[PDB]
Amino acid sequence: VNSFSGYLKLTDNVYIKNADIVEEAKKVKPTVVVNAANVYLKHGGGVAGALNKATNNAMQVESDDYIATNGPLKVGGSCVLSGHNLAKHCLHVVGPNVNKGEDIQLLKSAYENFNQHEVLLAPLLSAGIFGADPIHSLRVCVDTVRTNVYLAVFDKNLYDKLVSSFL
Ligand SMILES: CC(C)[C@@H](CNC(=O)C1(C)CCC1)Nc1ncnc2[nH]cnc12
Repeated sequence: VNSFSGYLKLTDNVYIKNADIVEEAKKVKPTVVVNAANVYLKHGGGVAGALNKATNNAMQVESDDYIATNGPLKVGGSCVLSGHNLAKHCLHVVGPNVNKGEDIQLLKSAYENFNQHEVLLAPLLSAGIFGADPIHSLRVCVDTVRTNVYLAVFDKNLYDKLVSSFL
């Protein structure tokens, strides 16, 4: 039993809710919150900008030190950093950004990072400003992640569409 509430069950291991991931994280304080990161960990907008703002920019300060030491992530890759006031840990995962021309096949590789964590609160990778079809992203999630994933979908209209079209 865990503290996630109000989720709809899609499969054995995937759950979905219409929620603001920042507010969901603030209340649950999950072990892992997933950030929709880019390779530079520049948290300007979308989910990343919102998570970073909720940390009062501490996420960005930590991220800048990470990049200065290690260089950029790979598209499809990830790193574990602090969850600050939102979670124990933040798993920064880089899905492909269609608005930059990155290969959508890398979306499966991005979701594979979730399998290193038993339970996660996460957004749909490559959705929103990353330009992928969120319905495709949900399908890849269900077909790739084997650990327990709680998906927060900010837009109520999108949420209804994802549920109603789910196979
Ligand atoms: C749109 C909601 C309110 C947003 C949370 N907004 C905010 O924190 C602020 C306005 C930014 C300073 C406060 N969160 C998400 N933004 C994008 N994509 C998502 N997917 C799941 N949640 C989200």
